[PDB]
Amino acid sequence: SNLLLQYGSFCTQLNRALTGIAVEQDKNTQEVFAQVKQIYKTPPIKDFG
Amino acid sequence: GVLTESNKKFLPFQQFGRDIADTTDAVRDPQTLEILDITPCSFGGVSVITPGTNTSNEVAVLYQDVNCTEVFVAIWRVYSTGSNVFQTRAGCLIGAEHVNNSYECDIPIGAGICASYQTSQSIIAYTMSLGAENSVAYSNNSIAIPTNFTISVTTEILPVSMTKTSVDCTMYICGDSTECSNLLLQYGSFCTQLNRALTGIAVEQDKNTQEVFAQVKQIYKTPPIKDFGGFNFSQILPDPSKPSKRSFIEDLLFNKVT
Amino acid sequence: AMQMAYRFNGIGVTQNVLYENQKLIANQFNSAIGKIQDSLSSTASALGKLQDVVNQNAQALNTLVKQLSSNFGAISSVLNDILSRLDPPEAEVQIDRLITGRLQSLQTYVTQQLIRAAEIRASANLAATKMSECVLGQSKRVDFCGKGYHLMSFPQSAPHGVVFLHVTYVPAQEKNFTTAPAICHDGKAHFPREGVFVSNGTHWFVTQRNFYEPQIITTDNTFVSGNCDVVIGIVNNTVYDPLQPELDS
Amino acid sequence: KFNGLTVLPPLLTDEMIAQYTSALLAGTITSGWTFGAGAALQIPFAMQMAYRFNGIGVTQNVLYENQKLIANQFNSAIGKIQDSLSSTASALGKLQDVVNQNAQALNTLVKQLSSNFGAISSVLNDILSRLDPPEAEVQIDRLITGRLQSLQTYVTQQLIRAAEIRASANLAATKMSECVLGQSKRVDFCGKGYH
Ligand SMILES: *[C@@H]1O[C@H](CO)[C@@H](O[C@@H]2O[C@H](CO)[C@@H](O)[C@H](O)[C@H]2NC(C)=O)[C@H](O)[C@H]1NC(C)=O
Ligand SMILES: *[C@@H]1O[C@H](CO)[C@@H](O[C@@H]2O[C@H](CO)[C@@H](O)[C@H](O)[C@H]2NC(C)=O)[C@H](O)[C@H]1NC(C)=O
Ligand SMILES: *[C@@H]1O[C@H](CO)[C@@H](O[C@@H]2O[C@H](CO)[C@@H](O)[C@H](O)[C@H]2NC(C)=O)[C@H](O)[C@H]1NC(C)=O
Ligand SMILES: *[C@@H]1O[C@H](CO)[C@@H](O[C@@H]2O[C@H](CO)[C@@H](O)[C@H](O)[C@H]2NC(C)=O)[C@H](O)[C@H]1NC(C)=O
Ligand SMILES: *[C@@H]1O[C@H](CO)[C@@H](O)[C@H](O)[C@H]1NC(C)=O
Ligand SMILES: *[C@@H]1O[C@H](CO)[C@@H](O)[C@H](O)[C@H]1NC(C)=O
Ligand SMILES: *[C@@H]1O[C@H](CO)[C@@H](O)[C@H](O)[C@H]1NC(C)=O
Ligand SMILES: *[C@@H]1O[C@H](CO)[C@@H](O)[C@H](O)[C@H]1NC(C)=O
Ligand SMILES: *[C@@H]1O[C@H](CO)[C@@H](O)[C@H](O)[C@H]1NC(C)=O
Repeated sequence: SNLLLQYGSFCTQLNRALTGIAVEQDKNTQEVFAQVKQIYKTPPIKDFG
Repeated sequence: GVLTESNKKFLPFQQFGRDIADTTDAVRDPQTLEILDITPCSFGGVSVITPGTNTSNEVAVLYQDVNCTEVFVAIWRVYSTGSNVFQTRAGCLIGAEHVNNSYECDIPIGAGICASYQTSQSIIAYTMSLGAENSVAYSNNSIAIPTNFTISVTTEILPVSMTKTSVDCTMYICGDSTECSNLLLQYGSFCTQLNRALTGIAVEQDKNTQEVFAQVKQIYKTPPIKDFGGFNFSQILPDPSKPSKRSFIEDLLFNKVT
Repeated sequence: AMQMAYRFNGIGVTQNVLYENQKLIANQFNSAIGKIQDSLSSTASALGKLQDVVNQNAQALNTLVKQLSSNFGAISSVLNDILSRLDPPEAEVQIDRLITGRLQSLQTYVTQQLIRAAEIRASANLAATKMSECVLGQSKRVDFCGKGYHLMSFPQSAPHGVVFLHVTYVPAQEKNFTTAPAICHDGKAHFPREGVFVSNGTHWFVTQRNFYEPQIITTDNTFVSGNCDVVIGIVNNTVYDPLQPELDS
Repeated sequence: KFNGLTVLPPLLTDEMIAQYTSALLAGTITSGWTFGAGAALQIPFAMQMAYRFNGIGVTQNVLYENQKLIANQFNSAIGKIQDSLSSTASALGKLQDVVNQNAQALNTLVKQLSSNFGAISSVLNDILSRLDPPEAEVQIDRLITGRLQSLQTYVTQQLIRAAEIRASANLAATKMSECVLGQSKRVDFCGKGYH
């Protein structure tokens, strides 16, 4: 543990790289699906012609 | 690990099992023929749920991927191991309270749980509301034509380029040292390759600002007669007060960037 | 005033909307500019995207600079001090540790820059596409130039970035009505040329598809095809002929 | 959680992911495409189709004169998708390769922990007991670079792979904005044929 730390900021940088991916994945599923303002309701009368 | 009794049946010559990724989980006891398993001890990340420090001064920790019994062990504060601990699907939450209501998302937590700061006042952890519901009156004889309109102006913001930067691999690795300069060179063409890679970025940045803006053949001139039929375009056109041709809305955009 | 008229004619709206309401649209657009004036001046959180480019770039350099005070497996972190304290027959071993420890810290930064510079080109080409379509013309791609039917846009500059000012068109107030997809007068369908057939309860009307403006159904309003049994939802009406009173006098 | 390979849960649960897809599908039927721009305005579905033959150079009289043939042709079209998806499992080729490529990344990373990487052993505890700590630091240094370089390789592979998905997430977001909330005139965008 002590010998790893004297290498510097390699450990800190990698944990900041992987959180950039994990934040970005939530943004992807937000843009594709969440484009509707209000949730609509299926009408009970299913006579669609 | 954490030893426990196992229902797995070994073979009468077999000593200890393994897994798909070559990890030991099942160990037979040497004396007694009972079968023991291995479970790694609990661990996870510690997260802090806070509102703005300008607003309040109250926090609530979130121990992740842990059952809510292994808390109070830790190893911060002692007071942050009680006060109506609420179990979530993403971890153990300490310092918040469960609400049966539904509100819009403020702070993401995980698996559809949002924290906020609501009124007296404390930190709550509700389930998000997916907007207000609606229902249209569909029928085979109905139609809806709007009778009045609106004109609105949104705003779309995109980046075009970054700052051009070159780094000298000779000076950075061995800065003015005769022994280091010769020893660096015998490594080969690592230094030469890096200074050719960073040049490709710097050339590309000039090409980016060329394609977005330079699409007009001739520079046009704003006419002096500003009678545009009622529209007021003086806010976006250049203002001759400044020595530059920078407009008014552009002036606010430059000051907001530090 | 006519360049606006060329742009209402691309969203299925006839030319008579603009010049009959030229004063309301002018004040609505002028007030729209003032809303952007206060929104940009008050809060500084609107420029989120351009701020993250500089901060991510500035975080790369400060990581790179602070790596110069690390031993990287050697006994010191100064190039001059290791040469003085230890003999050059064996100082080459120690200074070799300040080669791989510093060369690998540079190739990491370069690889991070090459990946990050591919993001900007993917955003510079998207901005070049908008400046070719949304500025130099009118776009029919839905939800490309703002949420709504599109009219035009204006470009504005920014430090390392561009800022657009889209102008969209959004309907406001809706009304219930009763409709039938065809009209029968002489045992024949009377499909309308452009619009639908509406009725408030007593007299049927034909109107355009995005703004309420009814008209009396005439022979010019419709084209005729087929008899009066195949279509489902047929409703009778009388279609007035403009020729017969005109030929009367 | 075996050796620090934590997996975070997604924010949007799969139960309410289907709630969006039950809303975009329930505004396409009744309101048409009007809810994309302003407010949803109900249209009869027989008239909503009539707005869509009018965008391919086909007059309005085609639909209502043949309303029964098109209705059965569309209903039989859904049934063909029903049997094609249920019979063979090779239709979902694209979504399967995302998980398998991600699974080979971890199993390569885990199996790298049993390699000596230039040292005499591959166990952190065993090297400390057998060799003296004045000289065990040289051996444990070999289990630093041999393991640190095995992590930066995996991270770099993940950053390149994560750029592919955003290039496919932005393409899917474009289709949901044009091909669902409206009608597209881009040739061979929404399937081979007039859309
Ligand atoms: C359509 O909406 C606009 C605003 O959305 C209406 O304009 C307003 O009308 C009221 C009453 O006449 C005035 O008091 C306001 O000052 C108007 N606003 C502006 C910005 O001028 C307009 O009247 C509506 N159309 C109709 C036919 O009622
Ligand atoms: C277009 O809008 C600008 C911004 O409000 C107007 O400039 C101001 O106009 C008011 C009176 O209309 C003056 O009292 C202010 O002093 C003006 N601002 C400045 C900085 O001089 C401008 O007048 C509008 N255009 C027209 C033709 O009226
Ligand atoms: C439907 O709209 C028509 C068109 O305006 C209405 O017809 C006129 O309504 C006004 C209302 O005061 C009367 O003064 C006129 O005499 C009507 N025209 C004729 C030729 O009679 C009609 O009344 C409306 N119907 C409903 C139920 O609203
Ligand atoms: C539309 O008008 C036609 C023409 O009058 C109607 O057809 C008549 O229907 C009645 C009974 O419904 C019969 O007794 C007549 O012999 C029919 N005449 C013809 C020429 O077909 C039709 O019913 C009307 N439809 C509606 C919905 O009002
Ligand atoms: C900080 O809080 C004060 C008091 O509530 C408020 O007036 C001020 O606007 C806040 N600042 C920000 C940046 O929100
Ligand atoms: C947490 O631990 C208690 C006692 O060990 C147990 O009863 C409970 O089921 C655990 N929680 C979960 C979610 O398994
Ligand atoms: C919230 O729900 C729980 C569990 O159903 C119930 O015990 C509690 O009384 C509810 N509280 C309110 C205020 O409805
Ligand atoms: C009128 O329209 C509203 C929505 O615009 C709807 O809720 C209501 O049921 C309609 N009423 C009638 C009588 O059609
Ligand atoms: C419209 O739907 C109602 C609902 O029952 C039905 O009675 C009526 O016959 C339908 N009309 C047409 C023209 O389909």
